[PDB]
Amino acid sequence: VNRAPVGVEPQEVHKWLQSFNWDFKENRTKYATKYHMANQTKEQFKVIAKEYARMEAAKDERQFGTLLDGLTR
Amino acid sequence: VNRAPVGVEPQEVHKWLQSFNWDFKENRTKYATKYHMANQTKEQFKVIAKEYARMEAAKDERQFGTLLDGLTRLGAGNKVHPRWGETMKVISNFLEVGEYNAIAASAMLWDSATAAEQKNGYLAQVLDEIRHTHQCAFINHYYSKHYHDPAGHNDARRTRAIGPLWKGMKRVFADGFISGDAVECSVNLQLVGEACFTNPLIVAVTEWASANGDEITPTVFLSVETDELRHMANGYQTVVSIANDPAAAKYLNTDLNNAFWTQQKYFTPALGYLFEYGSKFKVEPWVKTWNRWVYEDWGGIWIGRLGKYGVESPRSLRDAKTDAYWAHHDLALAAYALWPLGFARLALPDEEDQEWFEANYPGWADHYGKIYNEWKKLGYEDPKSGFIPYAWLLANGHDVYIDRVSQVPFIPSLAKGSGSLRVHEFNGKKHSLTDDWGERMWLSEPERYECHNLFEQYEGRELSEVIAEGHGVRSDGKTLIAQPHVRGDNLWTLEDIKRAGCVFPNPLAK
Amino acid sequence: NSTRTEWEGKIAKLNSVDQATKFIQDFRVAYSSPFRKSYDLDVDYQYIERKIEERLSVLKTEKLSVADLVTKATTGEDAAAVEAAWIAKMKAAESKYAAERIHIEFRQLYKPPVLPVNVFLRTDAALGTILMELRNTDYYATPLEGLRKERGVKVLHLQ
Amino acid sequence: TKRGLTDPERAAIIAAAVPDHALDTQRKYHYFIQPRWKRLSEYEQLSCYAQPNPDWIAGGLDWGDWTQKFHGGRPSWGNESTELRTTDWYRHRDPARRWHAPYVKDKSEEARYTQRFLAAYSSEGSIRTIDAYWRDEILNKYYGALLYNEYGLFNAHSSVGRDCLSDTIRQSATFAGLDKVDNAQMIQMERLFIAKLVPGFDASTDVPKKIWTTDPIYAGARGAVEEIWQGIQDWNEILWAGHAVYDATFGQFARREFFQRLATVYGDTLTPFFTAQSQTYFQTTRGAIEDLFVYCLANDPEFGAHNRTFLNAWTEHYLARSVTALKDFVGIYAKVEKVAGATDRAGVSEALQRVFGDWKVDYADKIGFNIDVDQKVDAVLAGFK
Amino acid sequence: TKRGLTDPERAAIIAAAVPDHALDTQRKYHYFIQPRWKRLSEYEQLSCYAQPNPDWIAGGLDWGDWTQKFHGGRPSWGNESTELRTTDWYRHRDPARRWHAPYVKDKSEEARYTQRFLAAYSSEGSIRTIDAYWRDEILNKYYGALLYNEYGLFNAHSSVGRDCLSDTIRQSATFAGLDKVDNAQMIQMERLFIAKLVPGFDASTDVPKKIWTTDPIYAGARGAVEEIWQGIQDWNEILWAGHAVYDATFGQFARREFFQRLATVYGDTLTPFFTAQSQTYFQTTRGAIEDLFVYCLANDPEFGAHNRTFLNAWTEHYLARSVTALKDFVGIYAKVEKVAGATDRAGVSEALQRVFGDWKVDYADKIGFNIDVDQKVDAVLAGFK
Ligand SMILES: [Fe+3]
Ligand SMILES: [Fe+3]
Repeated sequence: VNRAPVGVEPQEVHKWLQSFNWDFKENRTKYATKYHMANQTKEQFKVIAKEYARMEAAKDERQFGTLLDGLTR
Repeated sequence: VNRAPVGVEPQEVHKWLQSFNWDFKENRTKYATKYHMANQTKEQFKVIAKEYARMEAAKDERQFGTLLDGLTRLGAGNKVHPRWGETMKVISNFLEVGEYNAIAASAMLWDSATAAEQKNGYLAQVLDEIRHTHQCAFINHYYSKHYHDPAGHNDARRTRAIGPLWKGMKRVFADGFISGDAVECSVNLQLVGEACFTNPLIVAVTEWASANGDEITPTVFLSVETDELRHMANGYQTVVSIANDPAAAKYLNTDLNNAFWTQQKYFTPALGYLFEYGSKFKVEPWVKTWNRWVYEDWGGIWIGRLGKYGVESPRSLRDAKTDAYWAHHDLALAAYALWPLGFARLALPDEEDQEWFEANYPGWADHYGKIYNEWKKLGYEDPKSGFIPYAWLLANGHDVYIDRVSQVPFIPSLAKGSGSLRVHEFNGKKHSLTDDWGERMWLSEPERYECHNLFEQYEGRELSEVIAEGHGVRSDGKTLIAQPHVRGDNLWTLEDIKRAGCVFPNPLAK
Repeated sequence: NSTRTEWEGKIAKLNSVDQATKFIQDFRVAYSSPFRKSYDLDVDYQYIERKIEERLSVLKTEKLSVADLVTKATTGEDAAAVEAAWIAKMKAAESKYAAERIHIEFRQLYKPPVLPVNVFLRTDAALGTILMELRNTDYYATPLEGLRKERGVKVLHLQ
Repeated sequence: TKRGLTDPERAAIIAAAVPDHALDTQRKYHYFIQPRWKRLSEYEQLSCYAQPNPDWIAGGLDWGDWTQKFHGGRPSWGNESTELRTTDWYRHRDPARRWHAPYVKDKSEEARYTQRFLAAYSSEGSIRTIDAYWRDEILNKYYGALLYNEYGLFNAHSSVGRDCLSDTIRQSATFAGLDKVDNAQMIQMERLFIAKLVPGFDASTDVPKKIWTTDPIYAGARGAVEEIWQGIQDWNEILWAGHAVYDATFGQFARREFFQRLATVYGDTLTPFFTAQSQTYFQTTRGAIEDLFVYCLANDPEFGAHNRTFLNAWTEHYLARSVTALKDFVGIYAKVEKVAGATDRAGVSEALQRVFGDWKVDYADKIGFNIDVDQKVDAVLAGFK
Repeated sequence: TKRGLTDPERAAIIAAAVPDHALDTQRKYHYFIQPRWKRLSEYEQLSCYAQPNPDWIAGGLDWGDWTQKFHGGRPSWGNESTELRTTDWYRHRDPARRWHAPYVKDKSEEARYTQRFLAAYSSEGSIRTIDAYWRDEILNKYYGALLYNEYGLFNAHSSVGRDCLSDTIRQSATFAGLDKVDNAQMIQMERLFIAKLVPGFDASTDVPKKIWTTDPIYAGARGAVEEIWQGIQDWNEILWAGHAVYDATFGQFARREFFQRLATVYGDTLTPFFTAQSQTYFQTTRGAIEDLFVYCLANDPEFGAHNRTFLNAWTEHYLARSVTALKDFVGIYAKVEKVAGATDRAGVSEALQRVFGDWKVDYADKIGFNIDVDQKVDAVLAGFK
C-alpha cells in the first residue's frame, strides 16, 4: 500500500457538492415569486463548513484580543 | 446502563500520578550531588499536559492579538523615546539567555527528583521557560520591524560577544544555573534568581517602559509574569524535599550565601545603570527600589518563611547594602568609557538629568558630573575630535580591571563603593580579584574559574580591527552600531575610530 | 590564526591509535588545567584539543572493533578496571588538595575519545560527588591570609 | 500613572526627539541564519542560535571558556557528552516547524475535542455492545500495564534535556517527552471513564502495576525500558535506542497491531479514539527523529562513516533487545478468543511481517543495516503457543 | 491621518471636554432581560430581544404595525406561521450557550484535528487490515447513500430560518442545519480519502445516488425525508418531525447501530472517527430541541394541553413513517457476512429494542405519548429475511 502522508482539502470536497440534489416532483420554492432560478448556477468561493469555521475563528481571536487586553490597558 | 453526560477532569487523572513509578535497583540520579530528595514530596498545582496546553494557548491568543492588530494600527512602534529604545536592545537580549538556560536547569532538576509529582512540576517549568525564551525573542522581532533604528535589534545574538558587559551576564544567568550541584543550581535559579530579582524586575521594566512611551514590553512581560508563581512553588518544594537530609544542615546556608553574592554582584550595578542612565522620564531612584526589593521583600518575607526549615539570612547582606548606593554609577562610568565595544547608542546626562542626579544622590555632581562635563568639552560626541574616553582615563592615572570570578569592570581610583584590588600570581599567571567573597571562591576552587577577559583576548590589537572582525558595523559597512549620542546626524564610522589609534594594553603588566 | 593552522598541520600526520593516544595525553597534560606546565597556548588550546579528538575518533572507528569500542580503553586496558581503580584511589585521598589533584589528573588522562563516554561520565560523577562533599565542609573557617598560604599563591599587590 | 502615548506633553517631547528618518535599512530579524527552505521562517528566526556556545563547539559564534564550571573542571556544555561528531550542531530543523505557540494550540484543540466526545459518548450509551471478556480482562489489565512502558520512555528524556548541544534538538526532545507522558495520562483517563460507566469496573493501578512488575508477558519489556532509562548517558544513543529502534518495533506492534486491531474485531468503539492520538504523536515524533539522525548525522559531509559505525552497533544491540521483548509479549494470544485471520498463527505472522518490513524501509535501509525479516518473524514466533 | 488618542492638541481638547464624573451608575448591558440561570450570561445579553416585534406578538416590546408587508397583506412576521401558542416567544435558552464565537471555535478545532489525524493515518498504513467485502460493497455504496438523507434533513431548515418568531430559536435552527450539512460533507471526505489510499476504489457519487433514488432498501427513507422537506410549512412541525421523531429513530439506528457497530466487528478503524463527530453533533442538537419542545411549549402555564394535542398527532403520523422506513431498511442484513449476536435475528432485535427504548424515555414520556416497544420491534422485524 502507499504510505505517503495525505489529507483532503476543501476544493476536493466542494467539487462534488452539485450532485447532492435529487429531482422529485414537489421540489419547489415555498414563497411567492415572479422569477425562476437557474439550475446550473455556480459559486465563486469554494467554502465548506469546516473551512468557514476555521477562517471565522482566526478572525475572531485577533479581534477580541485587542479589545479585551490592549485598549483596556 | 447510566446515560448521563460525564467527562474526566484533570484532578481525577492527577490523583493517580504518584503510582506511575516502580522501584528497581539502578533508579538513581545521573549527576553528582550532595543531597537526596524525599520520595513522598507532593505538588501544589494539579497540572497535566492537556490542561497546561489549554491554559498556555488561552494566554498566547490574548497576547498576540493585541501586538499584531491594535498597537500596529496605532503606530506605537515609533512613539518611544530613543533612550529607552536603545535600552531595550540590551534588556530583552540579556533576559533571553537567562530564560534559555533555565530550560536546562529545570531539566537537571527533573533528572534529580524521585517523586512523580515533583517531576511533573519540573516538566511544566521546562515548557514555561521555552515559552519565555520565545517571547523575549519576539520583542526584538517586533522592534526590528517597527522601530526607527533596527541595527541593534537585528543581530544581538551575534554582536553581543564584543563588549565587556556580556561576560558577567553569562556568569549569573548562563553558567550559574547549570554548572554545579543540582540543588545549588535550584537555589541559584528559583530561591534567588526568580524570587529575589527577576520577578520584581519584570514588573519594574513595564512601568519604566510605559513611562517612556512603550507598550510592547508591558504587553509581553505582564503575560510572562503570570507563570512564575508555579516556579516559586517549585523552589519551595525543592527546599522542603531536602530538609530531612543530614547534608542540608551542613551545606544549604553555604550554597545560599554563595548564590546570593553571585547574583547581587551583577544585578545591583547593571539594573540600576540601565534604568537610571537609559531613560528620559525617571519613575523612581534605583536605591529605594533595590531596598524594597531585596532588603525588605525577599530578605524579610521569604527568608522568614523558610527559616523554619533551617535557612538563615545570608552573611554577605551587609556588604550588598553598603555597596548598593554607588555601584551603578561606577558601572555607568565604565560603560560610557568603553562605548565602541557595545551594540547600542548612548547619551550623556544633560542639565535636567544632572539636577535629578544631584537631588537624589548628593555628591554626584563633584565626582561624576565633572568627569562627564570634561568629556563633553573635549569632544565626546564629536566624530572629528577623535576623543577616546579610555585613552583619557589611562593618561590620567585611572586604570580598568576585570574581576577573575565575577567578570565585572572595576576602576579603583574612581569608585566610591566597596571592594579593593588584589593581584596574585599562581603557576605563572597573574589574576586580579576585587572583593573578599570572590577571592575566597577563587582560592577554594581554582579549577572552576578559568575565564578569559577582553584585555587578554584583545591585547595589542587596534580597536577598529576588533570592531570589524566582530560584525559591529551597520548595513553600509562603515558606520558602527554603537554611538555616543542619540541624534540622527554626525555618526561615527570605522575611519573615525581608526584615526584615534587606540591599542589595548595589559593592565596587569605592572 | 597561524598557531591553529600549524597545530592542525601537525595533527594531520597522526596515522596510528597509539600515536594519537600519546599525542592527546601529552597535549592535555601540557596545556589544559590550572596546573598546566605552560600558558603559551591560553587562547588557542580548546580548538586544537577538539581537532585531536576528531582525528582519534576517526582512527578508532577505522581500526578497532565493536567490542573494543564499547568495553575497552584506547590504551588497550579494560574500562571497568580503570573506573574501579580510580574510584579506589580517590576514596583514599586524605585532604581536598590531593583529591582535586586526583580528579584533575583523571580528567587529563582518561577523557573521550580515550575512554568510552558512559563509563567516563559515570566515573566523573562519582569523583565530583566525593570532591564536593570534601571541599564544602567548613567553608568559612579559615581566614584569607591562611587560605593564601595554603594555596601557595604569591601576592603582587594589595590595595 | 502617566503614559508616553496619551500624555500631550510627553508625546510632544518624544515627537520632538524622534528622528524623521530611519538609521538603518535592514529590518529582517537575524538575517544571517542560513535558511533550510526557500525563505527564512519564523520558527528558525525565533529558535536558532539561542544557545551561547564558544568556537570550540562546532557551529558556535562566541569565544573563550565558560565563566563557571563543575567541580573538577567539567564544562557547562562539552564535546564529551556524545560519541557522534559533526561540523555544525545547528543544522537540525523540525519538519513540522513547531515552537511553543502552535504546539500548545494543537494540544489544546485535542483536549477540548476529547472532553466533548466523552460527554457525547456517555450520553449515547454506546458501552453496551462491548465484549464482556475483552473489556473485563484484556483491556483493564494489559492496556493499563502499557502505561508504565509509556512512563519509562517519558522519563528517559531527563538527561537529553540537559546535555544536548543545540537548541532545536532541545525543543524536539522536550516535545517528544511531553507526548509520551500525555499517552500515559490518556490511557489512565480511558480507564477512569470506563469505571464511571460500567459498575464493578476497577480503575485502580494496583493490578496493572502488578502485571507490569511481575507478569511474565511483560518481563522482556521492562528490561529494555530500564536499560534505556538508567543504563546509558549519551543523549544521541538515548534518542536513537528509544524512538528509532525499541519504540518503532515493540510499541508499534503493541499499540497498532494488538490493541487497536483486536478492538475492531470485539466491538469496542472507545479504544481507537485514544489509539489515534497515540499514533498521531508517534508519526510527528518520527519525522523529527528521522530528520536528525539521517539528514544531519548519518549523512555528514566530513564524518558519517564514523556515525554509521556507532549507529549500526547500537541498532544491533537494541534490535536484539526488542526482538526479545516481542517474543516475550507474543504469549498473550493464548488469553483471547480465537478469531480466524487475526488471532491464529497466520494473522500474527502477517502482523509481524508488516511491522518488521515497515521498520526496515523506514530506518534500516537509510542507516545501512542489513536485516532478514523472515528470521526475525521466526525468532518471535518461536514463543507462540 | 490624525487620531484623537495620539495627537497632543486633540487629546488636550478632548480631556478638557470630558466630564470628571460618571452620569449614570448602571453599567450592565440589557439588565432588564430575565436570567434563566443564577446570573445574566453573555450569550443572553448578546442574543435576547434582537428581533423587533410589536406587542401583538407574544413577548414583544414594540408597538404598531409593520412598515411594509407582502402583497395582499401578509405581515413580515405573524402568528399565522405555526399552530402552537405561547405566552412568550423569548423563553428559549440553549443549554450549551452557543453564540457565533464559541461555535466557530469548536468547529475549527475539529477541522484541524481531522486533518492531522488523516495525515498520520495515511502515514501509518492502517488500511491493510480492513475486510475487503465490507469496504468494497457495504461502506462504498450504502454509507455513501446515507449522504442524501443528511442533505435533505439539512435543506429542511430553509423555511425555519425565515419564519421563526424568536432570535435564540433562529440560532439553534441554523446551527442544527450546519451540523447536518457538515455530516454529509464528512461522509464524502471519508470516501475521497479511501479513494486515494486503495487503488480501484471509486469515490464518485453516481452509484450512491442510484442506490438512494432507486434501490428498495432506502425506498422508505426518501419518502419520509421528502415530506419533511417540501411537504409542510409550519416551522415547529418541521423541527419536531425532523429532529425529535424521524432522526432520533431512523438516523440513530442507521448511524450508531449498523455502521459504527459493524465496523468494529469487520476490522474497520476509519469509520468510527467520523461517526463520533456525527454523534456529538446529534447530542448537541438534541439538548436544544428537547429544551425548546419540553420546557417551553409542552409545559406552558396557560397553553400546553393544546400544544400536547398537536404534538401527539404529529408524533403518531411521523412515528408511523419512521417505522415504515426502518422496516424497509432492515433488509440490508442479507448482504453481510453472518456474525453471531450482531447480524442474526437476536442481535437486530436487541438493537431495535435499545433504539426504541431510548427514544421512549427521551421523548415519549415527556410529551405524554404511549408506545409499546415490543409491537414496534415485531413490526420492523416483519421485514427481516
Ligand atoms: Fe522564566
Ligand atoms: Fe521561571
